[PDB]
Amino acid sequence: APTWFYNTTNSEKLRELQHVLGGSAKLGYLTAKVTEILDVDLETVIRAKAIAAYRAVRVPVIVEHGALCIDALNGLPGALVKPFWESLDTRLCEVIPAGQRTARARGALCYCDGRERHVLIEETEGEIAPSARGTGGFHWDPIFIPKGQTRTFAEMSLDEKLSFSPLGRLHTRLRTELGL
Amino acid sequence: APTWFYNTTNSEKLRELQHVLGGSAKLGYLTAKVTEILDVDLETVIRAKAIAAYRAVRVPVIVEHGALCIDALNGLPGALVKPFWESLDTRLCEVIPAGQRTARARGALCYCDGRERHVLIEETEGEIAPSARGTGGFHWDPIFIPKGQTRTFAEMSLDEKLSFSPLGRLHTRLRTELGL
Amino acid sequence: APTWFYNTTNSEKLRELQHVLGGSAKLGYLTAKVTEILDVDLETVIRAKAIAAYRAVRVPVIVEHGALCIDALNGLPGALVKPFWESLDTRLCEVIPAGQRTARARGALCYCDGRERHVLIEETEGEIAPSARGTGGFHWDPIFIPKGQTRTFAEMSLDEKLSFSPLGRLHTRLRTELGL
Amino acid sequence: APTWFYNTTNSEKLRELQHVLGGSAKLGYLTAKVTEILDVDLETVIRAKAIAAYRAVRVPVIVEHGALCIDALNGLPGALVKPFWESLDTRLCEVIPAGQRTARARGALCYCDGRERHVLIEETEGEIAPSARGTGGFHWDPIFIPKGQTRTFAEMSLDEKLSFSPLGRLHTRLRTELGL
Amino acid sequence: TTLTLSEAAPLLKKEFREGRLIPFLGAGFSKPLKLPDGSQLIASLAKTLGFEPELFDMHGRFEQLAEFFAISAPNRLQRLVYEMSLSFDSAEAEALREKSPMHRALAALDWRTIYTTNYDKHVEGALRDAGKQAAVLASFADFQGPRARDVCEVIKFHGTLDQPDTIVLTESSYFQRMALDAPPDQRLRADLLANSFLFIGYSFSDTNIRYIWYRMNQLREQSQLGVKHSQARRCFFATHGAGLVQPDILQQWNIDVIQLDPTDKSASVARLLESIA
Amino acid sequence: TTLTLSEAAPLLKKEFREGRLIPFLGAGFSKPLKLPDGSQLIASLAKTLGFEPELFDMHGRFEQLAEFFAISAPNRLQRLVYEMSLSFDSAEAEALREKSPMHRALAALDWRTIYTTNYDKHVEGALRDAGKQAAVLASFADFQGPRARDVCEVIKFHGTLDQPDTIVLTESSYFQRMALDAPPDQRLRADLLANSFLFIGYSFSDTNIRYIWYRMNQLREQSQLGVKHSQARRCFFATHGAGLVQPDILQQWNIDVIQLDPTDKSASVARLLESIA
Amino acid sequence: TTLTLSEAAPLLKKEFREGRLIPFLGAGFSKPLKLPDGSQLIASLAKTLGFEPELFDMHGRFEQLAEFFAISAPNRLQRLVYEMSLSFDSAEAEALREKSPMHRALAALDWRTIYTTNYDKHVEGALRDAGKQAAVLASFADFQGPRARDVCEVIKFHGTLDQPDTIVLTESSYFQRMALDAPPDQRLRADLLANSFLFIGYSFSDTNIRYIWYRMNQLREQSQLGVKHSQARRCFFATHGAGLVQPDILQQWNIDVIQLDPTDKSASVARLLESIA
Amino acid sequence: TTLTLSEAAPLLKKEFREGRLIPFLGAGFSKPLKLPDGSQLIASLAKTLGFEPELFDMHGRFEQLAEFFAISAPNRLQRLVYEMSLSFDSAEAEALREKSPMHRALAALDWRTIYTTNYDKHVEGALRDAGKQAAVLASFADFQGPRARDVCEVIKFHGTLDQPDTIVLTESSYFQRMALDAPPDQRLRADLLANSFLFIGYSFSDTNIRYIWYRMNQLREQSQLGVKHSQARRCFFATHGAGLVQPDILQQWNIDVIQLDPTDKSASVARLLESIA
Repeated sequence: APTWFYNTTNSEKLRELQHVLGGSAKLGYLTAKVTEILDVDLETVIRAKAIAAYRAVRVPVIVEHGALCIDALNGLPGALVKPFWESLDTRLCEVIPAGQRTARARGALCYCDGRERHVLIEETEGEIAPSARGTGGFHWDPIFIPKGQTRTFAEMSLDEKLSFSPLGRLHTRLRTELGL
Repeated sequence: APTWFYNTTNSEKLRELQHVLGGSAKLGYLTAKVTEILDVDLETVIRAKAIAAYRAVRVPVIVEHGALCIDALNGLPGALVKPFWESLDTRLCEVIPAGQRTARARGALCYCDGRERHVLIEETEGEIAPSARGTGGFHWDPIFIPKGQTRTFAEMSLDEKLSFSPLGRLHTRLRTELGL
Repeated sequence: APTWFYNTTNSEKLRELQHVLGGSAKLGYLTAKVTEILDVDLETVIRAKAIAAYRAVRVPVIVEHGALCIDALNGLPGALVKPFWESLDTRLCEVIPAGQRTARARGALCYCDGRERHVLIEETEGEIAPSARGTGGFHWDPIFIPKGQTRTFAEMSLDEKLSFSPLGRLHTRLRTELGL
Repeated sequence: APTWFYNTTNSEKLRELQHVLGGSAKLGYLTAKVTEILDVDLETVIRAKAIAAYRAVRVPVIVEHGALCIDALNGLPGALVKPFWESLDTRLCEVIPAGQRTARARGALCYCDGRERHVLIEETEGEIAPSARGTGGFHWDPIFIPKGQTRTFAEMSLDEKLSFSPLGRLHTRLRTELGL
Repeated sequence: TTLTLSEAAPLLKKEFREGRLIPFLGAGFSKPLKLPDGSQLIASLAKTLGFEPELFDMHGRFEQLAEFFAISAPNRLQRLVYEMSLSFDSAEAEALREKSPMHRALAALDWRTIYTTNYDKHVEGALRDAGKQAAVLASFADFQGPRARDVCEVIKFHGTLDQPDTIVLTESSYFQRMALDAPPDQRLRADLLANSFLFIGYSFSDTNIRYIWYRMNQLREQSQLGVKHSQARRCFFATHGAGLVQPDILQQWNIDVIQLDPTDKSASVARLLESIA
Repeated sequence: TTLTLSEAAPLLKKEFREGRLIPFLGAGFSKPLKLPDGSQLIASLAKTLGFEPELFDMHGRFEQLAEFFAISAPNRLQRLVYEMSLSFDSAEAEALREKSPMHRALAALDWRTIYTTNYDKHVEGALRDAGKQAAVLASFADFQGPRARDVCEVIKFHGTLDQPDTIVLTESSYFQRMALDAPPDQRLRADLLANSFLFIGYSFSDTNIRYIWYRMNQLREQSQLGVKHSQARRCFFATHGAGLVQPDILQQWNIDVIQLDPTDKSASVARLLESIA
Repeated sequence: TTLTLSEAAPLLKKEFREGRLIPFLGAGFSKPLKLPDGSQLIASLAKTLGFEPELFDMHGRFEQLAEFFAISAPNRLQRLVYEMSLSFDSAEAEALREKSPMHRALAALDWRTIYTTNYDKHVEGALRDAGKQAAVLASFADFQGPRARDVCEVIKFHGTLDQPDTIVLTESSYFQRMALDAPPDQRLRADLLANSFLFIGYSFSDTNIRYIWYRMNQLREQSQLGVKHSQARRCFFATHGAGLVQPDILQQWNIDVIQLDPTDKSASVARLLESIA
Repeated sequence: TTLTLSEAAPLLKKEFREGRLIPFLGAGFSKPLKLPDGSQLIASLAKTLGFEPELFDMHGRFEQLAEFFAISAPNRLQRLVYEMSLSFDSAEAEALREKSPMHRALAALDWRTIYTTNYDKHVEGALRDAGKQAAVLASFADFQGPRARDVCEVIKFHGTLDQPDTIVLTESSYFQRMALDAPPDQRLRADLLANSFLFIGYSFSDTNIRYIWYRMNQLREQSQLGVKHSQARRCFFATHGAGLVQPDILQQWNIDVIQLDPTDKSASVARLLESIA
């Protein structure tokens, strides 16, 4: 039987998880709908999302949230992934000033067994892109370029992205702390 | 006894209200703390804020919310007044591109007597300012300039602002629909 | 089914009853033990015996009691058949003075259907006997001699006694009032 | 407070008791009406009268009953004082045969404290009288003559009768067993 | 295991001085008023049904014969209540009450609450002969009505004759009251939390007052369920014959039996009420 | 207003063919077994307390004298239950039961549920003499235990002699059972929703079975409170003396009285049970 | 302190083989049938009263809004029951029930008694899809009516839609049922004496089923009052989320919690009912 | 269907002048004293069990979390009661009570009986700040103890902190009190026969005070069962937000809602208590 139950609602995040931790015998998958908490700070959102998920499913649950922090906008989006994506799909390459062009991509996991919470945070930065390039990704992967690369997230393969993305190093750290 | 109870938590919005509708015998004032709903669309926020206020006070209540929509950012802030103000107090004169420089200021009232809701929406646009000028206002009044003026909101007096601002024409419309 | 239930405890009174009213289809027979009421007056005993019998059986009941009234003893036994018989079986031919030698034999029926009582009283007198003569009878039949006879009750046959005894004319009157 | 409560209903028996045991501080007097038990045997009547009195008053009670036993009538009255007195007040001097003329007068007390009963029996005999002589007595005292006397019970004074009667020696025995 | 008059008087003074003594008066308290006793009440009305009076009595107890009389005709039990209101509340019983030493000794004490199980008005009328005010409490409209504060509340536990829908006289109405849901029962549930009771004028073979004695003890022990067991107040029962078994039973129902002198039954209850003062 | 044997038989067949007839058997059903009847049970043990047997009986009813006997000594009521278990459940009463025509006519019918109020084992033993299986249900451990489906459940409403903590014999235990909170009472609350009852072997002056008759009718009318009033099933009471007042009272408690022939009381109940077949 | 599927299956087999397991089915058992859930039942009828549907919901819980809707107009609550009888008992929910793996796994077991708290007919109709006979028991007229012996009795604890006077939907009707005086409550008082219960389809925040869980435990301990305390049978509650506090509370209410797999909620309850076989 | 301050004042004067008005005070009456509210009471003690305070709150309501905390360790619930007795009955809350306008307006009226549901001592201490005497009634030993006659009796409906065995704080203890068998419940059964009630300081979503409101109305209609239906007294509930559905529900529970001014909540209750004078 599974012990920890990963909760997600985005189907593309689910495919990238099961590419890595799909062979783990003790990780189940749930798709319970929870009300998304809106705030700029990632540490605050992921810590409050785990309570809203545990109230929905009441099993030991793992949640996840992503963030993009642009240095030419002083944070912004941050952990407000929902209201910018509903209006500015990939137009952030244009509403940014063309001068500074530097941002940070952040991800966070949180696993709550009903008593305690534990937050894992990983961070990656290179720059932002002038034009949306690439197809395979989710929410801002066509317009993000890490350091030392000319190729975006969505222009890379699935094994190339997880060597660079924040969510690729979180899933490795999630294995060695819960067994899995 | 008062019949309608205006609810607010910002003390500067309270002073501008009581400058206009302070002599009304049938308008009370409450300061109940409600959880702010975050969304870009103003019609959606003000319509959901009236339920959260009626659950708090359970008297016929009036709420209010403001919005700034920038044409060089495709909406944005919109009705997300809280998470941009917590990080970008008046820096929106700088993170905007210097090219287009055109925005719209919107306000909305909603009064709910427990059965029905009614939403009043007024809108004003001129441009955005290069530099924060003026002291007397709230949340973006130093950096907003209406059409036909060189003087911002916060550079104007209280009687000059209410002849131009959205919230000045809403309070006139609120009088003639509720009596007050 | 029987409607009226004759109650008795003396087996010789039962044989004389069933000799007469034995072919009646609507007379049952009970042998419930009731506490005998002691008094000299026959009307008082038989009227109180029917309540004590109806409390025992709670069906429409018929009771019966006998009495001997001696003119040389001013009543006496009367309806005190029990305490004289327990001590003076047939010695009343000797404790009587030999002068007057005159007595009356009385019998009484009472039938109570739970609402009303009805008492039937028949009376026979001739004299008392000097010596106990005869075998077939009950309680004082060897020492009682009716008028116009030299032969006692117990010296007579069963059909001869019922033509003379009080209890022989009561059973004829009991038939024509209850149908039977 | 009294401990033992003498129960009586005959007012002349009460006067003869209080002539003897009237100065006793621990004897009370009750006049509760109990249903008189009829039987020839004195031991049986007085032993059953104490239960009927204890059910009426539920205090430690003393009862009393008298008996006259005539040798020319084989007992009779015995303890049937009530049904002979209701019909043969003093006529027993005449319904007796004039030959034998010998009888016994008996009395009995019984005191029951709720657990146990104790019966005291005293007996006196002389003869029966030809004619009712005397006034002061109760129930058969004018027609009873003890041995060695020509003077009846009712012809004697109250102090003369209690030296001879059964009830005079019972009240002396009742004192020394209950204290009184 | 039975008190006398003299060793129950300092125990009844202490409960009365602190205002925690309630008389619970029965049918033997109304015995000097020379009222009918049911042996000639419905046995007299049995001739309307068509019985002989000694034979109607044969078919059951008085509460059972009254149930038969109520189901016989429509508006038939009200014939009996109007006959009881003329026999029990008559002017001859008024004049005996004004000379009665028990009703004077009861009314000379400032009571807060009197319970009674008999339907006549001679406990309230006793207080009004002494110049005191009483409030009769039988129905819901009586509890709701206004009173003063000092007034003794006379609670009619089985009803009043001038409100015939409150009378407990049918066997079914005795069985209905064993649930303790009537307004005099709801008042009794709160009074047993705080008070001692003085029962006067009952028999040991009553079997309705024995159920109340059981059920008051059960509600008093159910009261101190979660808390530790504390020693409660003692109830009392004045009798003229106690006997040898029934005082030991009532001890487990928080009732001490007072043996009164049976030579004059009305004088001995009068000496008990005069020693409370 | 009283049925005979012949006009109660088609009414008891219809309730039995659809499995909705329950016998509720009293102490008069155990009368042919020649058992002691309490006039010589505790009157014999009264010499241990120190009374005379005619004088111990004077101080109250049998349930009241048993309450006194239980509060006298520690482990004293168990002396009476062990004496009742040797007198009622004796081998002489076993042999009379095997020849008894009522116990054969009861056991020849396939019953689902039998209630009885008497403590002896002669209703279960009657079914086992006919080769049938019975389940005795007195305590909570008996209801919890396993049974089969076809087995007749014999419910001991006042307890069994081999489980002495279930006996209802003290007056306080009779008063405690009027709340209807015991496990045989909770089973009765559900059986009265669906079934007819045949009461055999009671008197009209029992006053415990009259409360149950009142309280079953009240729970049956409380059952159809919110819904419209529908005509319920009829309960029955077989008697050898009905009288003239008590059949009219039990009509308002949903009970029809069957008049049986009093000339042979055991044969007439046997003819009633043989006409149900 | 929480069972899995595999270690609750030999414990539910033992209660079922001896015929002492009763399912007590809630609203989550009717979740695969795609029925309305009260968020659009009376919020749709709120436009008749004149509200907006998001604003009528603001003024209280669903049982409180239904009480307001019942006191608004005469014959107004029957508008809701006829609308529920067309939405819950519709032909689309009939066809989903015939393909539902829980309703097939429930009906493949020979049950004696099924309790359910939901008003739709999909527990009886599940047994009739498997070719078995069921008896619906909601009112007093249903308990009185004739049945067979082998037929599973489906007890509708909160009423049926085709008998609208049995529905427990107003807050006052929920408060009235806490006395446990209704005919499904009187049947439950006798079934808890003998049986284990399997609760399926409830939340821990229901607060009506938590009162029943408290009150069943209290009636089970009141049952073994005078007798010695014997170990009773265990009740069960199957959940897809147990948590960390609520399983420890239900342990003192004689309830063991079974944790089922939350990935497919309808399949996991189907595997629980198929392991009882 | 909702009273104002000015048209409820002549209706509350009339009930007070005849001594028939009883305040029933809730937790919102203790709001100006700045006491903890359970969001930081057992969430602070949750670190002893080992939880995070935002995560212990996730697993149920406060009465359910207190039941878990009571079954965790032996003598563990007494840790919470001693912590509540130092936070609620603290010297800072004493000094706020002496300046509070509600506690002065309550104590300036000569009350006979005050009910309260909160555990702190600030209703008795309010009367003693005004120089008046109060009697705290929580347990059976308090009802039995001696008092004077003029003294206002403060009834602690859910217990006192200095008698921790009277506290109603566990969910099971809330469920146990719905039978209304506690000593404050038996007193309430008699007070509802005669009095009007003024409820101050409750929410419409409390669900314990809504049961009491239902159950008081049911006991008031059960009271006038056999007699004709007479118009009873009216109870009152003062609120700062009434709304649009909940005032119409409480009308069928004999409760009129008084709308107070929500701008200053403590001043408006003070103006209501000052208009009773």
